[PDB]
Amino acid sequence: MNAIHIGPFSITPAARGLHYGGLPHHQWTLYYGPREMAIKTLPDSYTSSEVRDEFSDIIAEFVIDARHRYAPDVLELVNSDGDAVLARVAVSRLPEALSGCIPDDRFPYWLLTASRPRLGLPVTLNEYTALAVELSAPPLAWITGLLPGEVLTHDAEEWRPPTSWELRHVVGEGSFTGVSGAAAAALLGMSATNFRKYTAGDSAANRQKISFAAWHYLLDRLGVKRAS
Amino acid sequence: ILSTASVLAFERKLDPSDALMSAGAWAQRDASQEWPAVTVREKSVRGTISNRLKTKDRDPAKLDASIQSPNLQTVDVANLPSDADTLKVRFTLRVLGGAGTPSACNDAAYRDKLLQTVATYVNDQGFAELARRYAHNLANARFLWRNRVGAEAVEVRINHIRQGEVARAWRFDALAIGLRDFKADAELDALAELIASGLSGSGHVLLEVVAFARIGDGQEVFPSQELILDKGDKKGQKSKTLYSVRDAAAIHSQKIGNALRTIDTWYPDEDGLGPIAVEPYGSVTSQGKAYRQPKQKLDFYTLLDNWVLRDEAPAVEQQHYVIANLIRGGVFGEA
Amino acid sequence: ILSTASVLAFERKLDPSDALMSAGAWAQRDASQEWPAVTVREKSVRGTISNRLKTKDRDPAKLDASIQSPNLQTVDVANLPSDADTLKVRFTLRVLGGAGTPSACNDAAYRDKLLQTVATYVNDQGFAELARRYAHNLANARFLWRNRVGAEAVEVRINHIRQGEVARAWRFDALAIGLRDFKADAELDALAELIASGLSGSGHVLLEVVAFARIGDGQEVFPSQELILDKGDKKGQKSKTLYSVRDAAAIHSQKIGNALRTIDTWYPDEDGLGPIAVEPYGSVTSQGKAYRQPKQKLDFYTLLDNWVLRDEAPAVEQQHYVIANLIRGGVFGEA
DNA sequence: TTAGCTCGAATCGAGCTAT
DNA sequence: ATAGCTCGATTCGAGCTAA
Repeated sequence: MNAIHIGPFSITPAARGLHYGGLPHHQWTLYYGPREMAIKTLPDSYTSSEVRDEFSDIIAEFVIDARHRYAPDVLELVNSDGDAVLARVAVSRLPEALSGCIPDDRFPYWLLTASRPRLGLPVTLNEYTALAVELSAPPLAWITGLLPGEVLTHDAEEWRPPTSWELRHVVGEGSFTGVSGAAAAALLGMSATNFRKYTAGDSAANRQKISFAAWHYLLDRLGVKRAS
Repeated sequence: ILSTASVLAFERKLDPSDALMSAGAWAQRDASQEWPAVTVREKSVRGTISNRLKTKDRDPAKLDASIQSPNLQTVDVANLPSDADTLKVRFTLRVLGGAGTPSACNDAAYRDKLLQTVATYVNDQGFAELARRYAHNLANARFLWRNRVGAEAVEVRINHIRQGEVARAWRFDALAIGLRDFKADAELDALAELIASGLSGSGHVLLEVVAFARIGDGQEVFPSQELILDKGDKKGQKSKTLYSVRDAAAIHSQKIGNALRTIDTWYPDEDGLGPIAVEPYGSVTSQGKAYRQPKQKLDFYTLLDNWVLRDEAPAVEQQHYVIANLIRGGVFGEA
Repeated sequence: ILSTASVLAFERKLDPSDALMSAGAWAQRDASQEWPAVTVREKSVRGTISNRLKTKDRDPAKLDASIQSPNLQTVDVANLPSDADTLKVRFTLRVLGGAGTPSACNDAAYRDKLLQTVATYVNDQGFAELARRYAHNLANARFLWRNRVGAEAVEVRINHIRQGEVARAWRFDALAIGLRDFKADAELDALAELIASGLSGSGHVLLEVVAFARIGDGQEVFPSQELILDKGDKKGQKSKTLYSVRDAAAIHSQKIGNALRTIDTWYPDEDGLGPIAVEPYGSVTSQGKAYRQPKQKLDFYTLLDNWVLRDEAPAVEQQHYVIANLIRGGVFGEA
């Protein structure tokens, strides 16, 4: 039938068909871009919303694995012993002055990492809050692991605009954020027709590229980056 | 109008076997049938991060934290023993006739044009250049993929088999015959009619291909690698597994066939880089650039349409390439 | 605009073999070809609580209860025989060459410019400073990592094995050529152009390195350690496991090659530590830190793009670091 | 660093569509 | 909400002057 596109995923059918049993059948192939994840032979009587439900569990497992393997580093605020965790914050990057540390009594508050070779830094509550404000991680910061490092960089000379498939990771009905194109356009203060030109694929007539400020502001508003 | 059929499945010719490995010493190559096999064992590796970073920020604590907990892996490794310095690789190549006949098709009119256009090709020029070029890749140890980068001297001995006994024996120095130039030699030429007779269907050809390589004393040999199912913890990941048939390191048969197929030297770009494998869309994944782009009129598919549907014959060096995709097989045709 | 390649996998040069260890007594090292191998045996240990406690186990009742419930584990131990005081480690080292050529590279324009950059380096100066520091690590028993910290007399013998026979022999004193400075020696320089010819690619070269060390009678030898799957009982925990190939303790190939890689003295930090291995981001496993952090712009990746993309070549001592990391090999490029 | 200016090319909004 | 279009107006980059 038709190739079902769910965000960065694309379920394309086989051009030829087969007859498993007596009923008509086709091979549906799940794709994550150029990566093939599954082939499932399905009847032709299924609707698109039912093949979507058939392939939904593999997509859910992929999203769980992506969220787990790209989780931001967690910092821990502890007392002068290191046993009780008073507050924990997930950070996009570690503090600059972290070194290998074991808490002692001369300082009341210590900011240690969650990794077992715990780096640390003696802080007060005011400096801890300054570091937490500066270094905090957005709730959907795990999607940055699925994106290239040259589309997320803040250096304008080394920045490359995201493609349509890399843009489907963060905007779209079946995206990893779950926001529609109209909602993304409303977040950028532009028309939905212009954003559809950003998300347009294979239509070489009137296809546009997103800009540096628009891309980084969209990543700010969706909760993916720059939301410390 | 002679439209193209939906299915164009072709049988693979030049069918190789799995090239299993055994170890030994030089000057004992004659009585090498009792050489011990190369076993694949396990060893633990530890390393730090050596790939590029995300480069968005310059935090030093995170990279130091990656050195705090280095990654631990167990990798399959194959080594020659401490008393052996020669690696033996043996496989059998089966040569089949009937190259132009498809295994499955969907039009009798289409096939009768295919079997006729390959008859007119063979009558004008038979299986001579490809059989000669398939003899080069058997002469040099190209099937010793990474086992040829620093070999002191690698020797290839192939024996033609009849009834279970040798028919005629070839002996080659693989350093003498390079991986770039398709020159002419009497033993190379004498091997060509045997491949030519097998490919034309006039006789049966079975060759036992043996390669002895001076890898070094106790050095590392490189069999084919398998997939990693990633069903273990991050420490016992088993990040590398090697292919073994029966407790003996071996190379995949399709990897051996790829070495034989590396005879394509008429791709549209500059041919001084070296030969590539005959393959639709001229694509090799090492350099990642596919020669014979379908935008240009030089890939296998468009010439197959011109050489058959509208009878536009390309240059004779390209007709060697079009039959080179037919002789290696493949699932062609629009699905 | 000459953007960098996404894949830059590089083959490693200076490939070492596994270092087999056998034992014996001093002054018999001229006929050390039948020395008995250092065997792997098993012994049981118990220990007391010598680790810091998380402010809750420091109670006297809880601490003494842990002593009353001791941790019994078995460990893997390797020792010399009581009549033997000499430890020899034998590995083979082959120098490949063609360090500038990657195994995988996407952009053909980037490959040509990178090969041009490497060729520009070679014409200015060859692999002489590289092989001098490489032979210096071969001169001392740096690859004999923890068996040299208390050696009374450690000696190496390096043999050039061209056609399976000693083409040229070497004999050095490892304690005299310390692991701190890279001085000049006529015999060391004689070894330097042997690797330099291998690194340049003039001809095949293969070495055998045997390092005799005056350890002591029945003293503890330190081979490379293994990973434990942690599945058995806590009493038979097997908290330590050493590496062996055939009932003989040995050292990992990448453990030996890491020590030969220890030529980097050009990192900006103070030289109280000394030379380190040439790997990107300058990672030191023991210190848990990284010299040549990307922040001060002296790591491998920023120097490589400066040398190739925008043509600003680094300092000549930094150009040694880049090529040494290029000789070291790795999976470079945006993975 | 301020303060502009062409010139072709890409983008932007607001109309319509199709599914 | 997806997907894509046209059309005239606005923006955009890389030259340039001008100070």
